[PDB]
Amino acid sequence: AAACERALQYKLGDKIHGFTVNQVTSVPELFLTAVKLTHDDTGARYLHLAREDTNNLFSVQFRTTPMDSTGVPHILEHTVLCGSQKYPCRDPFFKMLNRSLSTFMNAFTASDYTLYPFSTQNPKDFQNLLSVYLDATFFPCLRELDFWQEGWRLEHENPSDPQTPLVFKGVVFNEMKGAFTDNERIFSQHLQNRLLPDHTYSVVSGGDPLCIPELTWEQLKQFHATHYHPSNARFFTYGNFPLEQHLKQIHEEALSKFQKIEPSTVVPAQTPWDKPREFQITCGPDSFATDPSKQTTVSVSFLLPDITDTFEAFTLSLLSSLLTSGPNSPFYKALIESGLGTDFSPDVGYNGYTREAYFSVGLQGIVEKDIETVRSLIDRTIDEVVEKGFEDDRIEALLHKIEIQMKHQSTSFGLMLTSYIASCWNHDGDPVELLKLGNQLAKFRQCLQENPKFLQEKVKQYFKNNQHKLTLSMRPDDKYHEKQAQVEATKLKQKVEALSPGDRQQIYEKGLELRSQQSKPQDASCLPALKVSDIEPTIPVTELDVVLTAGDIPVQYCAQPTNGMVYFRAFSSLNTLPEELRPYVPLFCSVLTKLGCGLLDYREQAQQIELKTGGMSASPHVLPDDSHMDTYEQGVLFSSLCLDRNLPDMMQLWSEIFNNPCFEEEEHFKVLVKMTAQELANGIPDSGHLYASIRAGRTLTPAGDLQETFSGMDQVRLMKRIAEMTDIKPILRKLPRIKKHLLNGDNMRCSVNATPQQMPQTEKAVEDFLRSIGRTFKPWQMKTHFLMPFPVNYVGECIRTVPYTDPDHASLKILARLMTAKFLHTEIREKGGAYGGGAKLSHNGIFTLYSYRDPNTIETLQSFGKAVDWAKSGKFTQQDIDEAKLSVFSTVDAPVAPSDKGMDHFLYGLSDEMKQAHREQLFAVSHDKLLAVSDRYLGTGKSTHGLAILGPENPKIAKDPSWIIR
Repeated sequence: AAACERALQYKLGDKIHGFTVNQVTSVPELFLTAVKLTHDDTGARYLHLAREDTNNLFSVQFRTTPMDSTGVPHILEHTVLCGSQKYPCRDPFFKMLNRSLSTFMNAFTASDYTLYPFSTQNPKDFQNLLSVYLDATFFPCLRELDFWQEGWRLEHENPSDPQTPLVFKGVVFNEMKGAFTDNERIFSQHLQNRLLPDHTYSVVSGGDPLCIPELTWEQLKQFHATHYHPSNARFFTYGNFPLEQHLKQIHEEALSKFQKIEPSTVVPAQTPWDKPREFQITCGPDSFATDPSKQTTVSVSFLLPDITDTFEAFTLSLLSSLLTSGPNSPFYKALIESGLGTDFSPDVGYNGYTREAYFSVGLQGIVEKDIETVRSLIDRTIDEVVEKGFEDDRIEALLHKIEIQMKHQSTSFGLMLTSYIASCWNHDGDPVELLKLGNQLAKFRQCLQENPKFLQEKVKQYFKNNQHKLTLSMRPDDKYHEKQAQVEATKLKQKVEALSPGDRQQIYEKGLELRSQQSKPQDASCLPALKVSDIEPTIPVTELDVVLTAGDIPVQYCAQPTNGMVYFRAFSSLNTLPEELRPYVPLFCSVLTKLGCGLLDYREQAQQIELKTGGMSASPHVLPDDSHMDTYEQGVLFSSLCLDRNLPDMMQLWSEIFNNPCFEEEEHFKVLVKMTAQELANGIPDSGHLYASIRAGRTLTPAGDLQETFSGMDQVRLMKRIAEMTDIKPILRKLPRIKKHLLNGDNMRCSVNATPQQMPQTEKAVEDFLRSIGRTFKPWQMKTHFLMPFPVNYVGECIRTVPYTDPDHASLKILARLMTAKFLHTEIREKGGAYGGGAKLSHNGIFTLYSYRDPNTIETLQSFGKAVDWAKSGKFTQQDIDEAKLSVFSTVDAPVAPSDKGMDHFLYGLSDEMKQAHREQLFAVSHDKLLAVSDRYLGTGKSTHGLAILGPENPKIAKDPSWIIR
């Protein structure tokens, strides 16, 4: 009845559709049985992980070893998703994204391999996506004009005017422009290139913008014919679906059409250096920093063995975690608390993506005069670790942390396994040996108990006696990007001058045909698709029981197969808090569990947290009510995790944090605030559309204003202001004031997710913890421009609509997904040139339009206006509504892990009755209701708009009196 029981029936030497069973291993700590097959005729390798998890995942892996910095596997990865032989239609990937019930569908290109994974829960959907993926990777139409669109091409500044000069355009070209505006990517790339300068790791695999136009269409076709051959492929599947169906599809669709080749693609070993080296590089000065003399980053890197010998890599990874993770690590005490820098260097710790892994440590944010100081600190610190070793409590904490990651149940487990074995498997390693974590832990414990200086000899061998050291420093130059502009313009002129007028007319005519390709709406009916009849009408009910305890705290217990894990959550309201202290509540949540409690200093507190729990965190949440736009819930979520046996210790930790938090530890507090502020400044681009949509919605609902206070740009500006204060004491006095309003049991509710066998002891520990603790808005329009020194823009427009329980809400959600799939995607992405762009509908009722990395600004809002006119126009078919329903049900029915089932009832108070009502409204939504809601809410002048833009200077915006610039 189970998956691993039938999977254990595969005997060695069995022939199944051209494959041969080579190895079957039971992995009891992961509740799975691994099966390794190879195709006899082609030599393709297959690893199947059978586990009773309904979220089945497929992935295929190709070894791509580039020998130049042209970016050929990255552009080829983009090009294979544009069309294949059996499905000649345009863009099969994104079209199947709206014709499937997938939960994830993407592709990855690492430094030396490319990986194409997908996951879904429906077996027919699995067969459909498997056919589209096999066909996309192995038989693409590799049309040259698609290569001109996705890769690089010459194009006029106005594509219709052949007398303006030609400039470079391309998707990957601007991807690499954005790769080398990032200082961290320059540092990481140059570090990897300098440490392994012999072979494929010495080049920029993503593409050097000055070396990208050397790639021709014929070179791309040869690269595809050489590397995307099934003899150079690794196939991987995970889940409970029958293996035989997969093998029948793989054989009958792809592998039968090829014959055996011998890939000459093995990456040779790096020859060890005789002497350490130093290199100096330069980057672009960051504008978020305020001091220019404190912008130097320095690192020291060590070469470690190969990933093939699994054991030694596991050992050195544990050693690297012991050396750099947490305030009890030697390097934290030596570097962070020295006050020389601001944070660790990039790629800090163990980096096992290359063939030979490497260790890195260093600082960023130092003054250039302190480079030799840092190098001496690292040398002296290594000497102290050699002489003193590690204490046993930290080793136990590390082994307990790895045990927790082994037992924890995620929703994307198969994705974690394929990413965790891809690197070892890529270099002819045994992927099954990485799965047996219990065996390696046992051997590690034995190796420590037999030799007390085991870790001391390992740090000695790989740090004190390893001559393969790389010291690399990076300091910015104020004129770097003008040099960059000069060299790209020089290659531009060098390539444009050699073109004849007939060549230029060929470029112009291809440009007009390309623009038509980007404009003409095409048919995608040759792709397979699911119907609404395959969507389940009702969901299985989730069982809860609320027990009032001690003497009025509601506690929600949900029996779940969590595999010996207990997840405890508590949510405390903020309704009694004075309004002056609201903006410092994220800071309060971010430092509360890191400063010490009772008789424990911050080092001992961090040791206890890492030794007993899986992590304890606090974060502010604003939970809107579902039936009133002007009603909301504000609060703080305390969340923790522990193994079954360490539960009373965890609740004792929570009691000590609730009754005696250490608000007097000032030195470590200054470190934490400067680190949090630096992290917030580094994360602006990846969440730029999030910050823009949150700013645009501040003036529409009270909940929006509070969400801007807790997590908007206000929080970043506040964190920077606090991080620039020289005297931190007036900020530190605010923390007891918040503590006396939050850490009590007056307005509290709790949740527990655990196995039913553990439940009475858990009920006792929580009931023991609860006894141990103390006892009309009118929206108005606003336009905001953050003048940011960015090369791309982030635009957000918010529209006020109905809440969740309103019958029009489900129709609005369908309309939002419809507009995203059939208008905004083509216009903003293909035509506009943005990396991401669409429309979303939130639970509170804010209809948000967003753009991500958009080179335009005014045209984006104008395309939003043309999009709402399109939605009112009704120019969409019934099949488009079917695709929108499919995508929405692909989103709302995404799998939930045992640790958050059910979280919606605990946080937002939506019952199963409410979810079923909204599900039947999503079923009953029709074309006329979509027209009705489009003319009632999204139309111009019917509701209040809000706009916000993060991006570079726009002179026309500066002359607009209706805009406020911040």
